[PDB]
Amino acid sequence: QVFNFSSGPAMLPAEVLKLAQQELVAEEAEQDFRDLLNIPSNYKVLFCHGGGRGQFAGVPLNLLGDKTTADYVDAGYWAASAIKEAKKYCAPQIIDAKITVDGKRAVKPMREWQLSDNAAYLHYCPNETIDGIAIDETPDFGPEVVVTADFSSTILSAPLDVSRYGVIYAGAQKNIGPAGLTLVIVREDLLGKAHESCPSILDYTVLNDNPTFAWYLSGLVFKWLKAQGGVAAMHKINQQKAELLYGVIDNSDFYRNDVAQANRSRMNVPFQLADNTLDKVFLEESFAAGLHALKGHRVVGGMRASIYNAMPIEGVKALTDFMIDFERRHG
Amino acid sequence: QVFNFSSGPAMLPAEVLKLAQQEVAEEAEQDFRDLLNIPSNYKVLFCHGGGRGQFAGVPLNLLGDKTTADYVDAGYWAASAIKEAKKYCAPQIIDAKITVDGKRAVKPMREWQLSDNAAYLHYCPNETIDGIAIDETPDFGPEVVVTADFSSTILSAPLDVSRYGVIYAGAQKNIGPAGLTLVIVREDLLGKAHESCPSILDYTVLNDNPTFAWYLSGLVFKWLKAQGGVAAMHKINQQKAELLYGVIDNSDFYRNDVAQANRSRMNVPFQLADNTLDKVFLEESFAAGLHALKGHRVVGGMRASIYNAMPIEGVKALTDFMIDFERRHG
Ligand SMILES: [Ca+2]
Ligand SMILES: [Ca+2]
Repeated sequence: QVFNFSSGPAMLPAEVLKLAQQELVAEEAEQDFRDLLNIPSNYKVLFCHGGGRGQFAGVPLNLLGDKTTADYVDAGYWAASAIKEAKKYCAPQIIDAKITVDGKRAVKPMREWQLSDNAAYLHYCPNETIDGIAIDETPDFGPEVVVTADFSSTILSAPLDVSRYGVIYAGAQKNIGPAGLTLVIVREDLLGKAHESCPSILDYTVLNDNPTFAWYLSGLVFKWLKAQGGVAAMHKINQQKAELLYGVIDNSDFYRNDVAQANRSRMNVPFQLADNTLDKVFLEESFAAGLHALKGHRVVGGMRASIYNAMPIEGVKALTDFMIDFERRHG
Repeated sequence: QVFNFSSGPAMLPAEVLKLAQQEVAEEAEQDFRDLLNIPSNYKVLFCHGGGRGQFAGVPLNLLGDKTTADYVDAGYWAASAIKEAKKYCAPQIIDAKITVDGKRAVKPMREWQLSDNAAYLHYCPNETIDGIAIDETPDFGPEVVVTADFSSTILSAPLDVSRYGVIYAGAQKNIGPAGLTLVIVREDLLGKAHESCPSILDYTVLNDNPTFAWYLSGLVFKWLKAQGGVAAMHKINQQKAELLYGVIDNSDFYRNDVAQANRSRMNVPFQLADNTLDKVFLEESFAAGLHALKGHRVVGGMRASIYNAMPIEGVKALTDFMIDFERRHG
């Protein structure tokens, strides 16, 4: 059978597809999303068209207010993209959180992040798909820090204390499934200060007032999640999926992963082959074994396996069985 | 069977769904280019969102070093575009609304007072709520950059794309799939987006570097080609329009106040002579399988959208219903 380990567009749960097949709703989707994550009533939830990239502009356009600076954490590619886009609207104060721990790539803990007092908000990316770096720490800054975070590749994989954030956004294409949809969770008191020239389609206050198909699909994905035991159940399953894959990579001298354990992503697992010359055959033999889209991003090279909610444990097992046999044959 | 006359979100063609029922992306653009005969000096962008985004996207990409643009107001969507443009420039408003033979009309293009300092000219060729269409082919000088919101009529007729600077259309109306917006832009207009234009709205960035609505559109474009293309579609829409307007005009019971020359072939608003019967018309038509005919809250009355996907059998069921309703309530 075929398993697709692509980071985006990512796979759709086996059942959602089937349900989609046999049934061929509206407002329920949002309620289900609020229920799944236990979103407090003081948070507005917006469903807008477009990918997550839009919010690289959306956040500064809605939250700078009359301020001209904002704190941005750089710990990888998407965080750096957010920063490049923010320069159009403010002078971001860049917090370089990249460090080496035990010879591997890691990220400084939040208490060491140097925030500036004039910052309009703080922005960070809890999961970098290309780098395989995750920041799982729950934010706990004072009530004067407005925390904004890009949860595109990890929303719905673990419980989340939404109350600790100002804005949480996520393109639906990675961990939810349907492409073309973006979710924005926004603390209500932050509404009302969008730049006068912010396009209406990006204005949180305007959208807060006044339905695709990706909406329907997501609706089914939320029901499926609830039926699986929700975000707590998904967290358990993802924890085992990650352990199985990282376990195989670490017990082999043939496969390598250079990210500190505390910052290892549970959704995107990049790895290299010790003998780099075998990359071609690895991609050819894996592809010819039902294991799709493993080539790492051009920027980094190597291999990358995305194991989102939709990816079952059987899919990860097939990948690991293949890696072991391949090392057995080329090692 | 059920026929849905909603202006947006709109109906999908029967075959596209059956084809879709079982079970790629790059052909979609080539098929769109071919349907409309888009010249090679135009870029075609497929992006997310509805057409509303372009109310901002056009001025953000085309103002350049100018601070004004000419905007034609002959309806609701044209007025909304103007309202959004005030965020980026001082629009020079051309009031094209006139009365002809006692009915709502639009001033011919040669009477549009253009400004020399304008970065472009914007107009809406088909107003869904007002049922007003401006079918005239633009033929302004080469110093006029014409931009237009074709959301509600794209693909319903042949179009001389070479006469425009930018043509944009949300797909939710005449193509079907919500979530997709198509922008056709003459390549020489690229490269002057405002430095603060968000990247998702920047034509130059989108051009430099896929959804499901993308796949559906591909099916719709293939379906259109199999029907004989835009020329065929135009012919069928003409007949659908003639039937609906014909029945409305031949009755004293139903009224439409739009001048013949500006009658939309896609959005047909109408009132009942005795408007107290509005509730009953909606309940009985809904019960007869004729859905979403309620005219927009503002204008009131009734409105039937008859896009490419709406077959003539649907228009005929609507008219047979209108005729029987007059028999029973007239
Ligand atoms: Ca290893
Ligand atoms: Ca009449």
